[PDB]
Amino acid sequence: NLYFQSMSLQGKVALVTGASRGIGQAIALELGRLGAVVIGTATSASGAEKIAETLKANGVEGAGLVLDVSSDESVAATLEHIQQHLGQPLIVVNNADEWFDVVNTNLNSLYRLSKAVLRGMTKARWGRIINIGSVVGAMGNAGQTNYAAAKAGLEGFTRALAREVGSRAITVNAVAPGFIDTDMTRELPEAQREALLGQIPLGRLGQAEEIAKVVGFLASDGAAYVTGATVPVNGGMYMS
Amino acid sequence: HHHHHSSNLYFQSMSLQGKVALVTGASRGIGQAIALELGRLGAVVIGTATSASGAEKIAETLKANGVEGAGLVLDVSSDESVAATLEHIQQHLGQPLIVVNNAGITRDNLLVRMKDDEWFDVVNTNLNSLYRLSKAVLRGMTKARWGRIINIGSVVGGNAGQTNYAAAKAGLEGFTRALAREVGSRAITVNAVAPGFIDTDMTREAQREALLGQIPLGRLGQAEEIAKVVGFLASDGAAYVTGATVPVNGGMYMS
Amino acid sequence: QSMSLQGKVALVTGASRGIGQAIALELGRLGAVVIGTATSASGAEKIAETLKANGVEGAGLVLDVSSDESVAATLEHIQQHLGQPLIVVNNAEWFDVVNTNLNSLYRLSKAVLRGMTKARWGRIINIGSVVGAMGNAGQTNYAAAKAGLEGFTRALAREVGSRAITVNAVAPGFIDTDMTRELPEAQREALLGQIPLGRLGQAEEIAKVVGFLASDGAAYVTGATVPVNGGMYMS
Amino acid sequence: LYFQSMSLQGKVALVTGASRGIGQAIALELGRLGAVVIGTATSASGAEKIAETLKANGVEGAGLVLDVSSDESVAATLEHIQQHLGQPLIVVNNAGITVRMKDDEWFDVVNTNLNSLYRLSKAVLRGMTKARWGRIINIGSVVGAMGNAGQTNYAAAKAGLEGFTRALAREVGSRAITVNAVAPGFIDTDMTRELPEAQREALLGQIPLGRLGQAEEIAKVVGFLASDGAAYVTGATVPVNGGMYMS
Ligand SMILES: COc1ccccc1NC(=O)N1CCCc2ccccc21
Ligand SMILES: COc1ccccc1NC(=O)N1CCCc2ccccc21
Repeated sequence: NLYFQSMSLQGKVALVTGASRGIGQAIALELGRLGAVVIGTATSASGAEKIAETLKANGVEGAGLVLDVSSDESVAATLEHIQQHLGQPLIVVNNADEWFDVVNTNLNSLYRLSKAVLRGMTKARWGRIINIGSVVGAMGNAGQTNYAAAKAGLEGFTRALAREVGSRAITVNAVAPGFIDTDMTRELPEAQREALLGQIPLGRLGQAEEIAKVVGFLASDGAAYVTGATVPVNGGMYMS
Repeated sequence: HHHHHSSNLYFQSMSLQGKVALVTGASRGIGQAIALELGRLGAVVIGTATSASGAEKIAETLKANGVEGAGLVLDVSSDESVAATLEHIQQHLGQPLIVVNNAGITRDNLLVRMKDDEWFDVVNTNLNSLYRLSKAVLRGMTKARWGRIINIGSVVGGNAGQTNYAAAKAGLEGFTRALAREVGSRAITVNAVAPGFIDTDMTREAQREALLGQIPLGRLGQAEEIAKVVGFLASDGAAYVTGATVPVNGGMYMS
Repeated sequence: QSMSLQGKVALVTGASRGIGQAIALELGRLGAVVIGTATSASGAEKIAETLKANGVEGAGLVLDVSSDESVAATLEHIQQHLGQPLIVVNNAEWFDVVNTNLNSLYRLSKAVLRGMTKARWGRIINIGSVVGAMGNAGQTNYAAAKAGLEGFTRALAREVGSRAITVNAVAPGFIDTDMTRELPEAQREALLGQIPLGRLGQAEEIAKVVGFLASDGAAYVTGATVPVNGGMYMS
Repeated sequence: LYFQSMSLQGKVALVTGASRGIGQAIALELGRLGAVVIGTATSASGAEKIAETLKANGVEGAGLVLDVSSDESVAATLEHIQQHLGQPLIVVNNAGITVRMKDDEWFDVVNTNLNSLYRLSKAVLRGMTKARWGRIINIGSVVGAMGNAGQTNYAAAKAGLEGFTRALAREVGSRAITVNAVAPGFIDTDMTRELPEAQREALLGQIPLGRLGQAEEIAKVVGFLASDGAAYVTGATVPVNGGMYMS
């Protein structure tokens, strides 16, 4: 029995918002790889369709749905639709001067969705909520301001919610990417990329998959005592 | 008085692929659990203790659980003990590329040498031991261009307990982050795990029920729940995580 | 007198009692013209009375920081009759509470920034909430509010720095006020046990920090949250 | 007798590392506020310069030779101050041991520094304990280089200092001794002055205030921390960095 525990997710339903591209897509595939039934979502019908195509292409059971996390109606309706056709999602991954509005809107959406999925986790007496922070999204001071503020909001939010729902054996954690190989870093020249790399002790951009593996671990039974945590996944580049 | 006690299925969990792992403080509790989890994942595990009987218990446990490796005597406060043990491991087993520092300078170690007992002396001596051992294992990780160093914080024990616990945690976070920066370019990750209140032979002493009230999950953590995190940090999937301190405390945060 | 605020106009919200009152008096003591605010006309009148009683020039006003109209109107009133306030002190379901609070900081801060921008000088100082609430809910709400305030203050500081406007915060621990003075003896005794100084802080001890942050000597301090808690750190 | 907000009349203050820059500024600010100031250096010429400056600015006190790495130097200097001046109840630790800098240097520097804080702090606590009043104030090191090594070393030093200051504050609180820290960012020094026009202008871009801090701006904070008005502040690290936060 030493070599035999689940670190797998057979029998679980997972909702991953923002799953059509990059980090979200990678998360969807990693959870599927681990045996979950995955519902990935996008804000558009073509994005939802791409998700279903990808899942099937990689042999993952589940679906692609349209979801707008800013809308109570969209949230309520989508969950009803998942409950009827697939079951309650017990693993939920929120991937979906301006800094204030962005961060405030983001955190209101986490709260809206998190609240909505908690009834079913409460009823199962088990759950995993995992919040994905935003990747370093611009090179100057505005980028650092926005990135740091978003991270701080996410850390405080995640910690509070973890406290609120702990007695129900629901964990609530966050993953805080640094510079990841996605479309903002892809659009810098070789010289600027290598200069950014000089701030990163590992000397390379992170892969989407490297975010997904952490999320996969946080979703497992082995991470059951981890809650209210924000795991930084940034190759050693710390910016706050 | 022997100080070196060594010890057809293919398990899907064996991702640590014959890698050699050194886990200090492995005779008991969290350390023992870490040794077993790394073995479960297919590493060759060298667990250490400060005594020959502890080293023997480690070898006995490893064999009992089907893990290849050994139990050794190691004093992390001593340059000689460190140098010698590593040379011994290199000759007989290979270079350890996964290193887990769980062995902490006790209060009672300093006290026998007649240096002071205060938070300062404890934390300073502890962090000097992490540095000593970490430096020693870095030559072989540098040469392999791969490595994992993972530092285990101390479990929660009045105000003196809170002072010492909080100072130790802050030292560990700053230390781990700095060392991660220093060795990053070599694809060596350096991380920490910060336990909260964990079920060990020390805990079970009304106070229990009060303590649990500070823990959102309403229960003590299991040694195994620490070990799983350490195991993940050691994996290829945690390759972009470095300089991090993962708290494993059921939601109880004490600064 | 490097601590002089002679010639400056200061707006201190929530000034009719406790920490807010103490802040209003400390800034006046340092020579500012102080406009203190409350949510009611009788509160505004108490503020004017107190100021006069302590020899401080300024006024008491009614202000609801949850309302764009109240904010706009009050600033217009102050600008006409007193001048632009260049020192602003914000003293006035965890989710809804913290979110609403931080929306109010933003609303007011934005509003006063036009005049600080035009003067190319400013001080914004945000006061966190005091410890003295029951159980886990009290700790949850307190910790979330503190983290929001730290992140908010740091971001805003970054946004407005180039204009020589500093933005800082003060994070009180267990302070002697009308809200804590009659907490049950068991919670009070527990709180004291967690405090290395072994005493509750005074309102004045918060006010002195705010006063220093408002001075020219604190000009290179920005985006900081100064904890004022006798050594009790709660996260 | 007298009673004022920022007055340090009647207090004796020990400021280590006082012969130049931030330390010198701190010594003068405390003197300005009425303290008797003992400033220290590691050399006789540095001690001389301190006495000369104090007298030039009308501050009572002295300049002493002190090696904070040495128990004997620490013991002896405190004896000397106790005999001739009185017990120092305000103590400001600015004295840190400063192809010259890589990212591996952090350990030895920070370890040596924090051992010296502890040594000195312990030594001055007997007199503060007996007076049932005290101020210990630790000064962090200024951002000391432009690359990753500079950030590594600076961040490590800041973290050590935060943890240290907070723990010591907890240990000595019941005695009405406060223990705080000041964490400078980029301050106007010979390290910022050496660097070319392009590097200077780039550096300032990381600082929201768009300028280097002055030594005096650090000294004003220290002065406030030393006052009776800061009596409920303890275990705090006040960052003084114009909005540039690196950890
Ligand atoms: C928070 O650090 C401490 C608090 C109380 C006692 C000792 C320490 N720190 C300490 O001994 N080291 C070891 C020396 C370099 C260092 C660098 C970053 C963090 C910790 C440390
Ligand atoms: C940690 O902060 C929170 C905890 C619980 C709910 C909301 C928040 N944060 C929050 O409302 N804002 C306001 C929105 C911009 C923001 C930026 C940095 C830190 C906090 C916040």
